Amino acid sequence: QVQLQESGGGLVQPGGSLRLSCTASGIALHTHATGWFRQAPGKEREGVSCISSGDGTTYYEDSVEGRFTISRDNAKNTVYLQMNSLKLEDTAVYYCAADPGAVCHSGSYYYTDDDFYYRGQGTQVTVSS
Amino acid sequence: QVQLQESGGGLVQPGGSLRLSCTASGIALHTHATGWFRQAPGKEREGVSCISSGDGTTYYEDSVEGRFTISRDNAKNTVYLQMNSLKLEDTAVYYCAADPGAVCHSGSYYYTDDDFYYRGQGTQVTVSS
Amino acid sequence: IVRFPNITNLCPFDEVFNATRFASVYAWNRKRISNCVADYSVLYNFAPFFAFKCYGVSPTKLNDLCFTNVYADSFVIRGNEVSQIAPGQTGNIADYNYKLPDDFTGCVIAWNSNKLDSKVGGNYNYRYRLFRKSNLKPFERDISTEIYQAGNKPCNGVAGVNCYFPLQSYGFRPTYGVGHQPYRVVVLSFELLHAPATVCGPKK
Amino acid sequence: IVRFPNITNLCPFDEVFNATRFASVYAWNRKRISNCVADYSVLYNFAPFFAFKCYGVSPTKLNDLCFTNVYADSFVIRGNEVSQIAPGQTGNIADYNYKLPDDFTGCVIAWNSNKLDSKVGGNYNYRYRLFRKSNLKPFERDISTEIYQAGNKPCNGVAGVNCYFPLQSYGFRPTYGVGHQPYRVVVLSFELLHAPATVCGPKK
Repeated sequence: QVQLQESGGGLVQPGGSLRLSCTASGIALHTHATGWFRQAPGKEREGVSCISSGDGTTYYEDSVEGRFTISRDNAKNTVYLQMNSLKLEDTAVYYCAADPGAVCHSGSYYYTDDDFYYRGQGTQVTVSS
Repeated sequence: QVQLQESGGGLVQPGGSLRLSCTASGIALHTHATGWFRQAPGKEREGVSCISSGDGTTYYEDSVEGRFTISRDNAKNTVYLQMNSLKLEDTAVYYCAADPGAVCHSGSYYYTDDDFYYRGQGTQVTVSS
Repeated sequence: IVRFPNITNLCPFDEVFNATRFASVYAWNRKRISNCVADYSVLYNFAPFFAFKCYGVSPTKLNDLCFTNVYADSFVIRGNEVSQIAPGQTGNIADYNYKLPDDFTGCVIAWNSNKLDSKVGGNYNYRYRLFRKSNLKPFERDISTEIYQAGNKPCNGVAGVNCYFPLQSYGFRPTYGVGHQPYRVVVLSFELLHAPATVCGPKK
Repeated sequence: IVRFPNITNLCPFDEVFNATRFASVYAWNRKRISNCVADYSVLYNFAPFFAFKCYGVSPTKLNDLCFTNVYADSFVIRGNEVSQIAPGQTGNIADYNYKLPDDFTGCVIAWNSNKLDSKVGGNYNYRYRLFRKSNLKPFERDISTEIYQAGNKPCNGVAGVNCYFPLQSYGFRPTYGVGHQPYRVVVLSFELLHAPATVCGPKK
């Protein structure tokens, strides 16, 4: 019975910023590796970011470098996605996921192949108007 | 000390098209956020448009939307208000102004609040038959 | 450990974190905290901190390891620019205003300051540097305000088109979005065990 | 003259090294080997072993010596945690899962098993324990699965923040690097000349 619960999202105007939060009930962070994926309407899901288990090497995708940041606080057992300078084609739904081990980029592997064991319900962000 | 200069106006008919030019000398656009305001006789001033930062995220108001198109070129540093298919009540004087930061609806603030820095001198327009 | 439990000079953290007004990014003030005992407990009971981040030293073990010549510097930036105050990053602030060394040990602190460094109608005082010729070496302060030539036409000291001032002010208003309030940032910097230690603190 | 007693069979060393599946580290299997002849030559013709390190005996001399109460236990770990299976070592496995005594007389055998104990999409049948109240004394098996309380808030009601499940699974995927691929480990322990012998090997 491990749930991952998300908070954030809403109606943000381009040039704005949010902070998405993913909280783990059963499992603990700094032992798992959590990441963010996103789904657009009519499109397939793609990765956004990854943090590893110990300390944390932060891995970002080719669309969101320099704009987004990922940060993990182990006191409240939360992981945080600070999104900055949102353009119009960022309208999507965001999922947080967790997988045991230092899973993202170990050997000839990378986290864009979505096979994470824990998932979430998702929150909707909307950058328009 | 920093001066911003307008050009345009004249004797036009309904349905005419002209290209207002606000030229900035001291400060640069695509980092400041410019917009246009007008003052009809016997009325209170209101905005016409607002370009934010460098991306370009055009705003229009309800009384003016559907007829004006705002544009900016970064080589000559002169924001352009392309006017199309006007009516007879658009007789006023147009002022351009630029305020640092992405001022066009950066949250709970809308640029109708005219505490707006670098006010210009303006150009008079007449539309009549 | 005689008159009081020693503890004479308490280190001047209180005037640095709590001050009447901070300086801009291009003119960041800098302190020379030395010759005292460093109580790394008073910073926690200050504010609900927005960022508490550092490498090479862990937040619970600053008490039981010690060093000398700790440096503290302060400025205020935009909310969407806090991520650039870190080693190896790039941006406007991280390249033109304030640069950290790649091998940096020291703790960076940020908290929101809408209610103090913002006002109705714009607080047109806090500025930042926007153009320059080249990049910046780590830990440098540049003050000089001269014209910048961006085009092929050479511009003189008279302000004109294609030549611009390097300084623009954050227009701070209380009704902005989250990434656009002021965030006061203080950065600590210190070396680990390569010199005669001067500041160590009471205990662990 | 040399005299050794009558013994029939040849020890189940092929049975413990060649098996369908091993056991997790938190519940390592243990087998008692007795009343057989221990010819340690079926070990060499098995695999190109990643590590064959013996403590207290030298790897060529185990045929022409003998002993009592030889013990065989097996489990599966990853690449970088092989060095933790040693006396006087610390780590996640060594302190919480499998602890060896400082004065250890035996051999440690490990080899790669990426082709067998890994599958596409992750193999989640090999677990290891993260949390206990204290450390682990040597040769203790801890199978109990109860919620560990990490915070000050007493989490009686199970599955909440700061009350964690004690078991985490290894994520084994075939395309990993060598440091995270599974490794089958078999550790032999025996006692040298303080008790009557029960297993000896080559008779003459």
